[PDB]
Amino acid sequence: QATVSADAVKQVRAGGKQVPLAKLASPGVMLLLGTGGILGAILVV
Amino acid sequence: ISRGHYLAIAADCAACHTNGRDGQFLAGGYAISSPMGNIYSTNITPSKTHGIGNYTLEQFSKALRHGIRADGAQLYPAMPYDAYNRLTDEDVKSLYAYIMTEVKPVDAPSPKTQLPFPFSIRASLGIWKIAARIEGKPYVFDHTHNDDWNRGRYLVDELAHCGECHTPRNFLLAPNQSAYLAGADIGSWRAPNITNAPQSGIGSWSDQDLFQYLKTGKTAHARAAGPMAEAIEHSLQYLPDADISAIVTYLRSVPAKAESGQTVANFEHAGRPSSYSVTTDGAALYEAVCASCHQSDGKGSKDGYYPSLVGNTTTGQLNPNDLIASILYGVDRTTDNHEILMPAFGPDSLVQPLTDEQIATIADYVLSHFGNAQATVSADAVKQVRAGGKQVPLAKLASPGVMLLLGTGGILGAILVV
Amino acid sequence: LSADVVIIGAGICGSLLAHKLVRNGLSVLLLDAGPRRDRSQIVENWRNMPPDNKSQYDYATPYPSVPWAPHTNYFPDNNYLIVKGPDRTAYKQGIIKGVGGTTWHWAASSWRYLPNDFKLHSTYGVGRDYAMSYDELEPYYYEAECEMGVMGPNGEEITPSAPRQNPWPMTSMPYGYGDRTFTEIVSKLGFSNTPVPQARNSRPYDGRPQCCGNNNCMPICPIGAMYNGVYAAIKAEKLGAKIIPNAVVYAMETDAKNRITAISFYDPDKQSHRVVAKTFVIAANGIETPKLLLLAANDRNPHGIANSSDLVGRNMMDHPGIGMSFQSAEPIWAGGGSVQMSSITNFRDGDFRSEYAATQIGYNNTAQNSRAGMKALSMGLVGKKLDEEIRRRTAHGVDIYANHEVLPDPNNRLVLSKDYKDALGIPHPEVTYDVGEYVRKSAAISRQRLMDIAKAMGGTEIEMTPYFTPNNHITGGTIMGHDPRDSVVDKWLRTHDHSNLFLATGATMAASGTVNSTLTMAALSLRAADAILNDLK
Amino acid sequence: SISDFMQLSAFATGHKNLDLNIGSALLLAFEAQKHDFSTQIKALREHITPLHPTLIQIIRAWYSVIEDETVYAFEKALMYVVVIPTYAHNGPNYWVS
Ligand SMILES: Cc1cc2nc3c(=O)[nH]c(=O)nc-3n(C[C@H](O)[C@H](O)[C@H](O)COP(=O)(O)OP(=O)(O)OC[C@H]3O[C@@H](n4cnc5c(N)ncnc54)[C@H](O)[C@@H]3O)c2cc1C
Ligand code: HEC
Ligand code: HEC
Ligand code: HEC
Ligand code: F3S
Repeated sequence: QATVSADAVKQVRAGGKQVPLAKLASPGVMLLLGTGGILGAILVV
Repeated sequence: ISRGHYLAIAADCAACHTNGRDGQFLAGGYAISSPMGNIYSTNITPSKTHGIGNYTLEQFSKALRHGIRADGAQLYPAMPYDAYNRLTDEDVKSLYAYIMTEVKPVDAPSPKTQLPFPFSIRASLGIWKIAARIEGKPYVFDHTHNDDWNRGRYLVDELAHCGECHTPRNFLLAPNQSAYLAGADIGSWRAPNITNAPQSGIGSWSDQDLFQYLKTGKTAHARAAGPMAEAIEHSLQYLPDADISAIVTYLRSVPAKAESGQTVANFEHAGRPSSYSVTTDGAALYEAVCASCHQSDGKGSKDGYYPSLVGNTTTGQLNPNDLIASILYGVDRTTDNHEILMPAFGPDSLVQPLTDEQIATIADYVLSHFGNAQATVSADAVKQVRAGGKQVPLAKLASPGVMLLLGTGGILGAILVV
Repeated sequence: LSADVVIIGAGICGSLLAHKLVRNGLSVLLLDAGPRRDRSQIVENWRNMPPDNKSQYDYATPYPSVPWAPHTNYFPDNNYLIVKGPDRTAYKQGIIKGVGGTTWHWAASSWRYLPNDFKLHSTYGVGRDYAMSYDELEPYYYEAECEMGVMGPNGEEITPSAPRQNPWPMTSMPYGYGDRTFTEIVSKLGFSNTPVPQARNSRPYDGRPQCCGNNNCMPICPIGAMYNGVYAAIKAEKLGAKIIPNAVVYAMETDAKNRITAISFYDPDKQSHRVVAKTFVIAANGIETPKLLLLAANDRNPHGIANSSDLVGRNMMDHPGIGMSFQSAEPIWAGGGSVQMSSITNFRDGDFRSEYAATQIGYNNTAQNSRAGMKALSMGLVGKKLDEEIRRRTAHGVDIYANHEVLPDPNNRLVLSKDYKDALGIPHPEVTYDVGEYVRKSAAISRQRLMDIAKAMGGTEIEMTPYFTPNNHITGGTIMGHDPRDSVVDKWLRTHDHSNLFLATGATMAASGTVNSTLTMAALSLRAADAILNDLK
Repeated sequence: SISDFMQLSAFATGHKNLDLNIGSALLLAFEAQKHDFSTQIKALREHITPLHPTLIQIIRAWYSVIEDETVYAFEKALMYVVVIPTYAHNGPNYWVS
């Protein structure tokens, strides 16, 4: 029942599937949280 | 014929309102590609339930020059309403006669614009329009320049909207009036600079060469392809010869706006004399596909049906973005019902489907031996073109991650209030 | 490996069936012996082919022969095809396996048969008439003509010819110089020379360019103006089906009801692969469909698949051809145009068909510079004398054929042979061919007419061939008929005993006719399109 | 030892212009077909200032590939490529080139 896809191996060579927290460490994922974060400041006004 | 007809001819108002040649003209369905998605153009025939048969003069004019549909919503800016805005209020009602009287009503639903992330809400365009300063005091006939020139600014800018494809865009996908008719890539293709710059525009083009390009689309140093093939065979060729002479006049007057690192005007860049040794070879893999119609020296045919690759404005550009579209999609014009065609050489091509790598080599050989040797094609400058060109910096917003992040970051400002 | 319908043979017939089927919904698989061959590679091969193989027409060298399931050759032979009989030379006809089928190389002359030719036995009492009549086939002619983008002499009334209820999609490209001169002099003689319908683009069509007289139209056309099977194969494969190259089919599995339900097919290295589908189609060739049906004799089927009348591999037909070659008096300048423009259609019908065979004189428009240059070289000339000789022999070269209509005589056969094997051990097929006194008398008359044409041009160095030459299109092999016990397939292209086997191939026809005839092959393949759909809907 | 192969015959008796180094690929191949090739080709330059009224041996280096004293001899009426109305009433008749 257990089978390996040709790309279940590329995950392992990379280090396994990325845990859902390391996604935060890429500048796009924070810059977006930046302006969205700032956009709440104007909502105060 | 009819004056109302003439304006739709000049305004090209049917290149967008009939899906393909076989459609019923002015019916809608031509899904023009766009970064935001595939907006579907809408029926314009005076149909009392589907088209604009219900439209009146003030309801028409709001649509044409301000991009507001009848019931209130905002028309997508796939319109050249920012080019149609300055159109005289006389011609706007002249179009109105043609659409209500001349064309024939057709009874059909028109597929609607299925857009992704917030670009799908129309009402925000009024926020966009004010950012783009598109209200512009409709055209008043100037007097310091003779009527030959005045019409030129009136055809290039308002009616034929040469800009809406040529002049580049800003971050907010709006006309970027600093470089006016200077050339931005248009999805797959790239409209070349058409200012008066001598070595970096069309200011070096011979006057009788420039008129001959616009009227037919065929000349020794340049053949019109892509969205000009769709513009020359649809609008320009029908313009009376007096009108093109206006466009020719104005094009000579536009101030030059230069380019990054050019040494000779695109149609003078002569090519090295070489050949191949009688796959994985720019000199062979060209001779085995391209040298039948052109020759092995790229000089083309002996009377002109096959253009000379030497001194060709699609080779001798520093940006090879056109020359990769010409290989990928071929060229297909129809002037006076004489269609000249070139087979597509793309993935789903039918004569010989080249590979994403192989096209570059032939694209890279032609540039090295015929085109701007400084200008080169990487193996993946072609995959961009097959995809539709580099993503403009606004379509990135239409992927759920890019908004969800803006969501929680947006909410996280609410707690900052407390 | 399974799908809703399996078709084997990615040629003109199999590809048209594939495209139609996928257009109507049912999924499809294509299996062809050859590889995916690209037109540019073939052109590069042809350009470097030595000018001896261009001087006398070789149509197989530029298509490199796969070693496992090769295609025929006739410049020094590979002996794939073995031919037996008094006129064995006539059946030395070449095919080109691979996706696109043999249609990769073909002058694209796509003719319509006369309405008599479908009622040949019922009209002249010779041969066997088809199962259906031309009126029952016309719509499929017009669909095939629209799909291949066929030219035509629309604005003209010519000669014995099919009644056209619908104009040809394009109109004939104007004649070169050779064709005008030929038609004028032969009009002077008493024969009518009328244009050949062809599958070229005289205006841009279908998304591929207009013919510009590359004149390489038999071996390979570099730009795609003419038609090849690979276009339909490409359209169908992109539409959603699947295609598998090198998939040589060698055995077919059935039950006692004799419905096909599986096939085992070699890949290049003898590994068996098995396929199951609702309905199976064999479209290999006029030669390779009877060979495959003979090869798959089963436990249920001792001597051949669908062989309930012992006719598969029997009744082999092909147009025997007499050649000619000379030098005209006034220049001909042969070469401008395509390879096959005109034809003398004057004889294609009449009251003689009960006595001998109807011919179709023509000539061949392929350029002479190659052969003429080689002839003037081997005449051992030198200098300006050599150059003048090259120009004269290339501005005067002439080439004429005279095909014939051969009858189906059951003594002809396709015994798959034993003396030769290949890298799969599958038999090399062998053909027994006899022409009959029918075409013997017809060919005497043809020799006279060809000599008369030669004299009319003032021909010098007239060198007729004495032996009948092939014409490369295979007719007969699985004859249609109403009665299941004297004919394999029925009026709907479904093998009688194998109620689930559809044979869309040129072996199905019951008359060789007088004209280059894969259009009927392609317009009977589109007949099996509706037979399959109605039976699987 | 190429300039004694390009220059061998003449301008007129052969291509007036160069082979365009298609003989610089011939010469390599004639090395293998004849070891003594580069030897005799020098000896046939002074003799025009026996040696092929019967010794046809050097015609093979002048026949060849076709090289019918040729991209061909008479290209102004025929193909191998030319424009779509290639037909123009046959052009000329024996006005060589
Ligand atoms: C010189 C020339 C002239 C022509 N002139 C004309 C003309 O005038 N008019 C016209 O209409 N047409 C003309 N034709 C075209 C010809 O009529 C068609 O191309 C032909 O009918 C279609 O054959 P095909 O290429 O489709 O065969 P294919 O589709 O290539 O057959 C391949 C099939 O063979 C099978 N196969 C191969 N080897 C084996 C094996 N050992 N055992 C079992 N199965 C095997 C494969 O599995 C596959 O199914 C001409 C062709 C040539 C070359
Ligand atoms: C492609 C650049 C177009 C040209 C040229 C013309 N039209 Fe257009 N039109 C186009 C699109 C993509 C849309 C819908 C987009 C949206 O934001 O909804 C429209 C819409 C109209 C309308 C609104 C009424 C309706 O669509 O039902 C009108 C009245 C209209 N278009 C008119 C019009 C005229 C008169 C043109 C010639 C001067 C013309 N358009 C050109 C795309 C394009
Ligand atoms: C005949 C079937 C062709 C083959 C094969 C190739 N090209 Fe072509 N090309 C052809 C025509 C008839 C035209 C122009 C049509 C007209 O109306 O003038 C072209 C055009 C080009 C161009 C651009 C010309 C222009 O845009 O002004 C380029 C850059 C070009 N062709 C290159 C090219 C390459 C790289 C080819 C092999 C992959 C090739 N062509 C083949 C005719 C034919
Ligand atoms: C988008 C639909 C355009 C419209 C509207 C106009 N032009 Fe254009 N132009 C466009 C393209 C896509 C191309 C060629 C693309 C390629 O890679 O080949 C062009 C080209 C020209 C040229 C030639 C420039 C050159 O090749 O150096 C000229 C002179 C030109 N276009 C003029 C022109 C005019 C006057 C227009 C208003 C009537 C006009 N174009 C509209 C894109 C589009
Ligand atoms: S090569 Fe093709 S271009 Fe026409 S003349 Fe021949 S069919």
